[PDB]
Amino acid sequence: SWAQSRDEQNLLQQKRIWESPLLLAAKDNDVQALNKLLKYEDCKVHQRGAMGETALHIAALYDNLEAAMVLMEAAPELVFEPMTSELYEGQTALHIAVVNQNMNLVRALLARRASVSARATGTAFRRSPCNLIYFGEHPLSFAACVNSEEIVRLLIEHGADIRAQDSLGNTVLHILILQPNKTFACQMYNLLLSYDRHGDHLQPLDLVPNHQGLTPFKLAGVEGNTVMFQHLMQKRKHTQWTYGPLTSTLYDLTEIDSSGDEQSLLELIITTKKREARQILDQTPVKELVSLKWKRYGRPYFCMLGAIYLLYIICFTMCCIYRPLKPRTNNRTSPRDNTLLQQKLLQEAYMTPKDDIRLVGELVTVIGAIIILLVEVPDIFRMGVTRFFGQTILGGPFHVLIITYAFMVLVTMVMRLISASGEVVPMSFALVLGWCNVMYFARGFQMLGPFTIMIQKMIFGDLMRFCWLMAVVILGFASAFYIIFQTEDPEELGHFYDYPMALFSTFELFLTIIDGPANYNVDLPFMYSITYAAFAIIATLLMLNLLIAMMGDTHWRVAHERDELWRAQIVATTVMLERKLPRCLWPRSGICGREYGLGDRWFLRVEDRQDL
Amino acid sequence: SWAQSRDEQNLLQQKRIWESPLLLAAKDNDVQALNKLLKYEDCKVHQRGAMGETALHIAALYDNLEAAMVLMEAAPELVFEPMTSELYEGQTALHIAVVNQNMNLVRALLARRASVSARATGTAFRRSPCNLIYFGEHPLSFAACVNSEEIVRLLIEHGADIRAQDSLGNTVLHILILQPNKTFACQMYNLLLSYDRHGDHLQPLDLVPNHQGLTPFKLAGVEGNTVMFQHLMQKRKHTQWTYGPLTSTLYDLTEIDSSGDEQSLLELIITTKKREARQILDQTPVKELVSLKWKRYGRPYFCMLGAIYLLYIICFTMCCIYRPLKPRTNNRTSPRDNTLLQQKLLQEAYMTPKDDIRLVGELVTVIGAIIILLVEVPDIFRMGVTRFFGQTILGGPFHVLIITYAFMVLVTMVMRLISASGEVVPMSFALVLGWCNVMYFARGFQMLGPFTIMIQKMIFGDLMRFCWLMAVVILGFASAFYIIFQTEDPEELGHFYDYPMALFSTFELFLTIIDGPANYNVDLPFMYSITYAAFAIIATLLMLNLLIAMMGDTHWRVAHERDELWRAQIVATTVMLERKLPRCLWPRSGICGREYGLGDRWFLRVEDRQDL
Ligand SMILES: O=c1ccc(CN2CCN([C@H]3CC[C@@](O)(c4cccc(C(F)(F)F)c4)CC3)CC2)c[nH]1
Ligand SMILES: O=c1ccc(CN2CCN([C@H]3CC[C@@](O)(c4cccc(C(F)(F)F)c4)CC3)CC2)c[nH]1
Ligand SMILES: O=c1ccc(CN2CCN([C@H]3CC[C@@](O)(c4cccc(C(F)(F)F)c4)CC3)CC2)c[nH]1
Ligand SMILES: [Ca+2]
Repeated sequence: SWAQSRDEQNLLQQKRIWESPLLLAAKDNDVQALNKLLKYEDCKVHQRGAMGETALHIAALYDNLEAAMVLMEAAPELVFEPMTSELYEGQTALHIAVVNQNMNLVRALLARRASVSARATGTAFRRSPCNLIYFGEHPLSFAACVNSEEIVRLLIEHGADIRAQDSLGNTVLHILILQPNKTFACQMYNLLLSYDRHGDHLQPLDLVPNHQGLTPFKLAGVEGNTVMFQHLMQKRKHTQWTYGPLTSTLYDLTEIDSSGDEQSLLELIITTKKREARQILDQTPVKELVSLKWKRYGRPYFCMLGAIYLLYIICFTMCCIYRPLKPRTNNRTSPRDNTLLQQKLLQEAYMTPKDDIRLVGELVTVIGAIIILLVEVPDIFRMGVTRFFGQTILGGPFHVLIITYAFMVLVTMVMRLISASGEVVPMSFALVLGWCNVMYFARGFQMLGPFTIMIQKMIFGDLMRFCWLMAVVILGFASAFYIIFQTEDPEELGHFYDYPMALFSTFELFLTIIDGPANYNVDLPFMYSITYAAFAIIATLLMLNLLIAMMGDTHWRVAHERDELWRAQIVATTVMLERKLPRCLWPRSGICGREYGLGDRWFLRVEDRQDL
Repeated sequence: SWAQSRDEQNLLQQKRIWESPLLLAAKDNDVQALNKLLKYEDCKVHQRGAMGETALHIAALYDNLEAAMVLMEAAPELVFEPMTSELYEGQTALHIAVVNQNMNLVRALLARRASVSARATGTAFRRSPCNLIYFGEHPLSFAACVNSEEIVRLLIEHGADIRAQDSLGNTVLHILILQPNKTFACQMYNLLLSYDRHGDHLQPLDLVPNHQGLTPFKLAGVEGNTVMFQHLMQKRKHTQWTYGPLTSTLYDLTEIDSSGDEQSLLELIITTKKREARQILDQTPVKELVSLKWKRYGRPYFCMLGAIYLLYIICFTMCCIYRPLKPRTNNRTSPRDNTLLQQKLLQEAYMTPKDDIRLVGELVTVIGAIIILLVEVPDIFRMGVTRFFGQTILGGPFHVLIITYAFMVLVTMVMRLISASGEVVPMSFALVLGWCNVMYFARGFQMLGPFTIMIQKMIFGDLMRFCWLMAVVILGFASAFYIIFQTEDPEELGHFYDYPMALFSTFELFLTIIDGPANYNVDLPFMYSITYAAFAIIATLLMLNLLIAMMGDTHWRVAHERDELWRAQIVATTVMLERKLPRCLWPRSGICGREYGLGDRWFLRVEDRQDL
């Protein structure tokens, strides 16, 4: 958060140029002074600017062709001297004129034995939202981003190497994927692949990995580059037989499927959270693969885990409602009419000839709680500890919720074995978080799927937009009613005797789920009737109806994210089950190879009407 | 509200022209009669019209070129005689033909030694919504508004002065800012500045103030002239270094910032209430200045005042709920079962070894109530007494609400020191208006900011559209139920015994926050069951559901004013805090001068991708 140090360096650049006389003469076409300043005075050859540059840079930066040519004749050594500051490090004079994208200077600058393999690092060239650009490092890539393809044929002639990575790791092909000018950068991608004379007996320049470990085809998948993803597909598929308006292709599918030992394409589209990245699930190779792996091979394995889970909690609620109880002995009721306990649960009463079935009842549900923690907790020691806060948009808060369920059921084993007294406090949390976690199996069924991803967008966002302003009005008005019934016997209107209940009975009246305090035999204090009518004119006629105004306004301008988030949620179920189920189940989708003269990669086909 | 006197004068103008024969001959091209009427008769040279005009005016008003030329030859003195009425005062014959915007008369009228410095005052030329025009006063400005630029080069040749103000104070440059024809009046603004040969060793004709104290650049800011605000910015900025698609400018910022001793641009955009004026907060110099002064330097100073205020009311509610009480002695209960008081608060009981902490409790909250009135009440003796009713749309009703809070807490000091009896009546107002005034700190946080400016648009407007028709149905039906339970013992159905409660129990049933009167052991009067079912068919199924129909219809057609009013509300917090905080805090945003050869004004920079 110190961009002011970057803002200081730019404004220091002018004042240094205003100081020296020939840098002003390099800023403009003051070529009359360039004949004088080098012939008459001395030693003004190697002084630097504010960010450590030469007069050759400044004439290159403000595209002054006439002044740059005289300075090269004066001392043909300034091309070898790069910039030296920490923002612009190593950036030579060739790099400046190529970004200006229309120069005949590069034919005159490379004529004086200029270098093409200069290392242009620095902090204004690495990928970050602080910069507005990402040009890579090499001048081959500098021409590749501004789309001056006349320069590229002239720069590749003098020894420019294609396969050149950088300090971040990506190649020249990867820079073309990451541009906002998507439309006619695709026409340049045909050129950079075409200047590949030999494959160097290794990977043929389209499969090179970076340090972050991606191919250029996969990198189109993560950043959501839709239009470039189509032209990359054109090398993979090949048509088989055309028959009038009916045609039939055969997609390659060696890289868009999870068959492997490491990352795939369907793994990374779910893992990223870019809004544009989840539109590749609508194009023709990916949609056919995910729907063939879900109408079969995925859905009866999803409802087999459906019915096993529903027969877990029903064998748990039946274990819950039969708690071992007795009458309340040896603790006879000391306060009068203010305690109403009469059970005081058992501790050593699993020796009874009915209770042997309930011993099975805990033994079933506590074996499953071991299996829950041994199927999710080993996914945050192999994976990072922030991925539970990382997949939270798509399929995330249920993985928080199932961990907390099994941690509560293990508490009630600890307390009952040690014979504790307070017992229903975790066991009531272990029965809401059970039955509200069968909510997770609503993403499978359509007509129940855009109604779970809607309420996830609503319990965050809009209701947290309201629960503050709900807990600001009621937190005050409860303190207004608790003053006003200090002068009142709680035998009538017992809604306010303790401030811990007055804060409750205001919240329970704010939603109109109590009637409202009225006795009608005795009178009321006079200030009550005014400040309660000011509550109703806020609570039931302004503040609560403004939910339905916001529920009805949100629910149609996320009605297109709704039906798309369900499609991305069906894939996070698809990739997760294939990774955890073994290999006898889930045969790999598609027809295999090494039988029909194709190779070892396994294919898929799709056919469609051309529509003429 | 007497436009009929203005309507009378226009219709009197025709009948006077119908009377005299040569004014009809001036109304048309009756030039045959003009050869006769001046040669044959006498003395018809100086008679006036209804609004005091000559025959030269009438031939100029209906653009009759032939009749105007003969009348100038007859007596070359009529050009010096202006109009003389109270509507059209001093308006000479040159002024009429210039408004018609296409005349060669002005070359023939200025040929006879016409004056250019005529003072055209009057009540139809000053800026008001009664007029439909605002032309200024000088004929240089008359040509400047109708955009006849061929006249302007011909009128400036004969001695027209540019720097000429009027009775309101504004200049010729200011008239071009206030036109509805915004698009190609900008192309005329280049001409009027270009005829400035010398700067007169003073301000160079672009910084002149009026009597209301504005520059032409600021006057574009107040009236919301968006397209003219762009071309005015073009003289202030100057580019620094262009680098491919990345460019980097340096805005001037000596006039769009509150650094001074008086008004600035950001002061006046909030103060005006013009709907178009709050769109200048989206253009590139103003948005970058307000967001840099809010991500830093403004937001932790806004939440430092956040947490200090929340630890004020919690140290006040804790002071509230511990009121000094006792049992109700010496006033034993005289009415039976109709009074239920048993406390009767203390008056001289701050001498007790627990109560010394609560003496700190009042002493904290009553020092702050002095500080509230000594930080807001001196903003309506220096400023006007109508600005609390003047900033009410943007950041206004909270400044009403914080004054009323501190005035109520000072009441409960007066009553407790004088040992009064009625005590909870202002102290309950001092606890709703406390906790509902921490609502004011919801404009700072996004996702809580379009939900406070929404409810301000709703407690006014739509709920005052409904609270009348709510208090017309219930005011009658309560009088219908209070008749019908005159014949009823209040021991059962005690919802109606006094008309002050029947008016309450109808309002509390109109929102369905009581059940509804039913006993079901004894019967009811028969007319009750009909006229109460006619209440429910209005109160819960027609009249109250029509809120949600209006809440759901308002909340999407102010959904663009919603997210814009929040941006203007963040600026009224920004300008206000910088004006009241001292100078060691809030350093002025941007890089300073007198170090880099620029001057003494302090600059800002911004850079953006050109997008080619
Ligand atoms: O004392 C209590 C009683 C009940 C609780 C229950 N929690 C835990 C779970 N959440 C509820 C709310 C709605 C629920 O469908 C849900 C949770 C998370 C995500 C979703 C989603 F919308 F994504 F499906 C739904 C379950 C129970 C919130 C309160 C806590 N503490
Ligand atoms: O090109 C266009 C674009 C937009 C349009 C008009 N919209 C905008 C309004 N929409 C909906 C918005 C919400 C709406 O259900 C609703 C109104 C009031 C109350 C509710 C409820 F209370 F039920 F939530 C819903 C009406 C129209 C329909 C299309 C026409 N033509
Ligand atoms: O006896 C009583 C008891 C309580 C009251 C409360 N008033 C005073 C303050 N306003 C309420 C309504 C909603 C509230 O957020 C608000 C007020 C003003 C402006 C806004 C805004 F929308 F601008 F934030 C909100 C505060 C309490 C109206 C009624 C009056 N009289
Ligand atoms: Ca109800």
